[PDB]
Amino acid sequence: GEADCGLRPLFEKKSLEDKTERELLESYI
Amino acid sequence: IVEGSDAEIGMSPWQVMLFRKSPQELLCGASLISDRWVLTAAHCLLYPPWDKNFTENDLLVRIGKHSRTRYERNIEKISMLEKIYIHPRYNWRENLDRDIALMKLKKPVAFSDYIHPVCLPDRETAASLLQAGYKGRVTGWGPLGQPSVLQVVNLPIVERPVCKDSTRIRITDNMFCAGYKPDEGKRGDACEGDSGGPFVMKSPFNNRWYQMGIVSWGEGCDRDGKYGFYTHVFRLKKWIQKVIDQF
Ligand SMILES: *[C@@H]1O[C@H](CO)[C@@H](O)[C@H](O)[C@H]1NC(C)=O
Repeated sequence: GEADCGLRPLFEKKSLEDKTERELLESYI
Repeated sequence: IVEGSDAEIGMSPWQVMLFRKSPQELLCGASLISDRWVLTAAHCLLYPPWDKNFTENDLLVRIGKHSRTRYERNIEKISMLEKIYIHPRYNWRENLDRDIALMKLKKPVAFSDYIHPVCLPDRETAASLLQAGYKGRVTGWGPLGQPSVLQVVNLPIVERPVCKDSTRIRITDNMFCAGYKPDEGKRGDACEGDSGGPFVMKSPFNNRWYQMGIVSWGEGCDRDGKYGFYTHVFRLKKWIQKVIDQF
């Protein structure tokens, strides 16, 4: 709860991207 | 979730589901912020006009789930509740201001590939991510035919003035709204059963997911031209910390 928070074992922890996360990051203008 | 797509396995490992014990029914979404603490909407636990006033023993949470109906052997965990804390200033009569509750698990849940906590935002993350047009993500098993697996939508935060004109309710700075305009750039949305669930955002600066909002009130998957409202988690962060430190 805060050290490892927000880093998904099956995504960030593996350098894997989910299918729609780009849509979020692209939105940050 | 309406107009979403299928979430991937492990994509939302802080997703927690609130159930009524008896009879078994899915009440709300919720989120995992540590091995013992679960954040949700107050209206998921206390809503007097609908005779809703749950104690701990009325409820359970299931964590690490993906398929609504399939039992996920060695993946999913079930937990009972030690204590429920609803914000003392939660305004159920008028506008659901401060629609926030915390739930303490009887026993710590073990983290795994499928169960993992989301971050609470810090000031800098609130200041830079919480902008009109920036997109967040909502996940859930709200009715829109009902989801087989966990559904995901990504929704833009709406400008405060557009939020204000969208409803007759007296909105407050403790809430924000999100959704696509009645025009069209998609038409996704959280629904009734997604309430309590997290509105998350990913930080480009550090690659972490932060819970910026809690899905507030919804009825059906129909908001009649309106936008869903979200409890502003950073503004209620001191309260969250106060409850956790004392209890
Ligand atoms: C809900 O139930 C508890 C326990 O019986 C009671 O103390 C409380 O007054 C109720 N609260 C509301 C707002 O109805």
